[PDB]
Amino acid sequence: GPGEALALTEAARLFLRQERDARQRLVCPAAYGEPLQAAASALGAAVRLHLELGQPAAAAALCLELAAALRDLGQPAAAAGHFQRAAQLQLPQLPLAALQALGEAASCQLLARDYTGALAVFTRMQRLAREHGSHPVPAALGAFSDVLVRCEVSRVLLLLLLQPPPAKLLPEHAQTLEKYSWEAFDSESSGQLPEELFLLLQSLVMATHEKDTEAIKSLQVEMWPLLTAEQNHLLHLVLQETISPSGQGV
Amino acid sequence: XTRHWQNNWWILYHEFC
Amino acid sequence: VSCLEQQPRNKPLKALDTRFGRKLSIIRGIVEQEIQAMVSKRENIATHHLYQAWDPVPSLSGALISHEKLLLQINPERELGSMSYKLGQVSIHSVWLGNSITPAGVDIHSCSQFLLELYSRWILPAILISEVVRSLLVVSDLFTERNQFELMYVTLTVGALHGILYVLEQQHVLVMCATAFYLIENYPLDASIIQMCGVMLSGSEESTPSIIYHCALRGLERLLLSEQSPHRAMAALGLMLTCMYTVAMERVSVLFDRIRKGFPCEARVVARILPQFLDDFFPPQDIMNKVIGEFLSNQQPYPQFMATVVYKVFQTLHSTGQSSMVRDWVMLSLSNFTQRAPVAMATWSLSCFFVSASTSPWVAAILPHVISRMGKLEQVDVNLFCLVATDFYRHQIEELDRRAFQSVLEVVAAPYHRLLTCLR
Amino acid sequence: IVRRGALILFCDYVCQNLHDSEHLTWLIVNHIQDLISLSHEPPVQDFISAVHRNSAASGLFIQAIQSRCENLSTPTMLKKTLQCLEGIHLSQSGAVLTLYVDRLLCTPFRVLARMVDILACRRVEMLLAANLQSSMAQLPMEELNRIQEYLQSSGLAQRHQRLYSLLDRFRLSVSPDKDWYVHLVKSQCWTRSDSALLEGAELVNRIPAEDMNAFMMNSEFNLSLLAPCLSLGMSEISGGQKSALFEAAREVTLARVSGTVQQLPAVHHVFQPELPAEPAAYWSKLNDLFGDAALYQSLPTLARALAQYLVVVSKLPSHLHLPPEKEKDIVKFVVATLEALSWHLIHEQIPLSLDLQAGLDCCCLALQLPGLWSVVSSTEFVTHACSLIHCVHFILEAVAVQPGEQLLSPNPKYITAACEMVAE
Repeated sequence: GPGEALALTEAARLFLRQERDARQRLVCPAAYGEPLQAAASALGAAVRLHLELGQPAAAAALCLELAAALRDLGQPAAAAGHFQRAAQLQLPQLPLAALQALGEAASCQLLARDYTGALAVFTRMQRLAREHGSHPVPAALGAFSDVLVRCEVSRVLLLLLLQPPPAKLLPEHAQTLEKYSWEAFDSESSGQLPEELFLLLQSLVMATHEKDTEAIKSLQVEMWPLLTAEQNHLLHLVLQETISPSGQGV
Repeated sequence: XTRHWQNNWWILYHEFC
Repeated sequence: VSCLEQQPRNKPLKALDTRFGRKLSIIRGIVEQEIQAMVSKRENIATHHLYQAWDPVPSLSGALISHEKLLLQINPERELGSMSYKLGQVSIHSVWLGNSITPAGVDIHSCSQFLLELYSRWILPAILISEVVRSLLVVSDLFTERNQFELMYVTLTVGALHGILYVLEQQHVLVMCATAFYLIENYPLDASIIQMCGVMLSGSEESTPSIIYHCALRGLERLLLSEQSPHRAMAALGLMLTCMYTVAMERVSVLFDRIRKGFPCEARVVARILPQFLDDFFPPQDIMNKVIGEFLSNQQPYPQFMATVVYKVFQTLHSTGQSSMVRDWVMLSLSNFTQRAPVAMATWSLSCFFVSASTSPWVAAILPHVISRMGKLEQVDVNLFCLVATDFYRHQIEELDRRAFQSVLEVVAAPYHRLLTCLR
Repeated sequence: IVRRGALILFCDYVCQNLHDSEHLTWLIVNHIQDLISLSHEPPVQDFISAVHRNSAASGLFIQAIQSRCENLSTPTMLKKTLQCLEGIHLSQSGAVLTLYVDRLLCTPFRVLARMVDILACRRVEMLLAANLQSSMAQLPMEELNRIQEYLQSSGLAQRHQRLYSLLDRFRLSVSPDKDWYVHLVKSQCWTRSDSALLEGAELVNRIPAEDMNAFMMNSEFNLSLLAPCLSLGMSEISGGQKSALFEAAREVTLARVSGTVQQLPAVHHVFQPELPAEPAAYWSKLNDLFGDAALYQSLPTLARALAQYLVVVSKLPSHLHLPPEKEKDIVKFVVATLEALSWHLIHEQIPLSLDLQAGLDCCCLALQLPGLWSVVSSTEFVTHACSLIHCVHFILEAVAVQPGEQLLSPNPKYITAACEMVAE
């Protein structure tokens, strides 16, 4: 019967409370993850059970619980995988729930320093949010419009951090980066973004090409109140990589 | 007098300088 | 300040002491500093500074062993930069070695005499039994100098794998791979693993997790020594290099493609290693065509990284005594250099090329200033090219090639034009 | 709602009554900021389009913007100003171009500096297309010379060469050794430009070892290079070489860290954000120090160098350990940097992310070293330890805690406050 999934998720909540007691509440150095192996096994069984019952939206909820536990327990590279499993299980039936789960995957990739993985997930989000939430039946609906603003700002900062070469530089990236220039149009180009944030992102994409380091320092303090903490971290990484590059070893 | 370079869009190149 | 001691089950690799082991350690160590910076969990580093990796492995016969001496020595079932407790912290060989069994600042021996009595007095004469047996499993890592560790054995009522790994001396996949690599290295005499790990290392970015990828690859990379995404690519380069040092032009073409298709960080790493790889596997007459050709190619995103490679190759020739190629390949190539389309960029490529070719001190040293000004053509950018060309025109080149030099400059003068005011 | 609606309705009336002008001059002279702010409303857009069709009206509009440019400088308002100066009347071209160079271009908002450069270029092209009479009358000799002198005495002529060359188009109507290389590297490394620090470090590494100390200790040397110099020199030390660069950078870092600690008041009091300046003779000196931009930016720049030294000192040769005489001055400098960052939060805004990081890097590493720990854990540093606790708690809440929230949810008084702060 279906009540086996309730027994397995209540058992997993007990094991995850034991792991939270050991790793977060007591902060025991002697912990080695045996309660978490048990939690991942009971939620794995309940996920497969919900899938053979044809309840993929219920399986996705159990993927989100494990992903949240892994993130809270200091394993963000693992949590990103289960957040993407949840998004994949939700997407054909709940597109906005899938965008929530991809947003948590991208946050987990940024914690794991997996910047190219984060760039790909935000690009998938910006594609899906235009596909499912930006139609006349054109401007985005309010819930999807908030996802579009998140992706745009984050992708611009990730592209300024990573600076991909030709053919890694997708049409989706070239097209985003084209908007962050000006030439011939004054006598509304801000799109989904607040106009103050758009002018500072325009200025940042220009100051980074010019390597205008004192302009990037100026823009970083001006943008600080306007960004999320995750986005202020991304902007710090852009300024850091500009003053002292990676891959040089010295 | 700055432009984007043909072989890499993140490289600037110079015409009036 | 501190994390738990580790004493790995694996011993130092013998192959690293050889001629082809020392030069491997330099090149694979550059790739290691970068895999550590890109994917380490950094649990013992609070500060942002990228290249501060260390492992908690003390020397014994004391002071911590340097990370650059611990190449492939840390236990494969530990994810990179994870400093937390696991069932194999200290090897059976280290408790036999450090305490002479061979079958700090605190009285930890008395703490270990205690609990061996008190736990036995509860579990010998089930919740407490399970947590006390857990406590014995953990605290056995500080047992020294005794027959009384065999009190554990007499106190009778992942599975067995963190245990089989002692008897032979995602969590399931990690220890199961670690079991497989340790057998193949130490007990070879009493090929499917080497196949199926290659299958795991050729799944998608999602079907094989990053911590499963990096551990299995470092497992196979240890099996090759001893003669018995940007980060996923950087790890795969390590496996290629250890093979190259333990068809050669195919194995270099993939590196030049790594520079052309890679992110700037990934490309900058490959451009640091490429000079020594070329010297270790090719004669410089065969190098010189590819390295100039890939500085000039239109499928080259990173001229400023290539400008450091063709400096190592020219400075190697200019110091090994084959000083002919640092004129002959300059004169061969200066038609291609002068005729590239964007003028400030083409002039800047030649300023690098002549700086790299130079005779003297100082003009060999000025290269970071030239690499700084990439794409510019102000008064100082033309004036440097005039000076640097006048160094080459005096101290290198015979009148027939000196007329060839004049002829190729005249073919573009129609910043090149003001050379004709100082070449005469 | 009434303030804006009343102006919009009055613009609609003046636009229907353009046969007389007394109401048009009032609206411009008194409401220029509101006309610009509301320029997207149809009647105000039509009124802007009417001001574009009279020379005196466009002249009054430029004079009104010149008279409020210090409040139009915010990005949205500056964009709206430029949208209201595109299409302005042809006879006012020298006036609006004079506005564009005198008050704009200098803004850190690089998109608006490009917008105004393009509009400045479009106006010189209109002056080149017009007759010599009625173009030269809009900007004569001397006036054009003051524009070009300003563009060349600022950096603007080099940064906006299309404008500068259009103004010229209108106006017409051999290789020494060390003593050259040191001068060339001085040109890059004795100025406050952070654009090429790894290349600057490589260049100063090839100054010969005896001249490095004078080259670095000079007052014009870029302090941003000290952290790069320490980081580069550590690559030589970790290869088993002596590093003249690491040694020079170590002595200059410690000499500067010690030297700025002498500027501090002799007697130290706990930094408390809630209500400063009761002992006004102390706090007025801290305002004179921490408010001076030449002192304030020296601290996180030196803290970057100091943190780069303190993260390596555990794996250095014993010759390069912290001198025991410097251990008090390092603790004093670390405290003064956390205090300076806290003072910048109170009086200005968030410090620069790298500067917050530099101060917190030093604090973190100074508490990890057992010698520096022994200084700050001593009785005579009780007010310094209390400053560290107060500054860190203040920085944590100023970043993490919104107004109306708390950090947690479901024996002078400063010592007891320092206890409660560390416990939460």
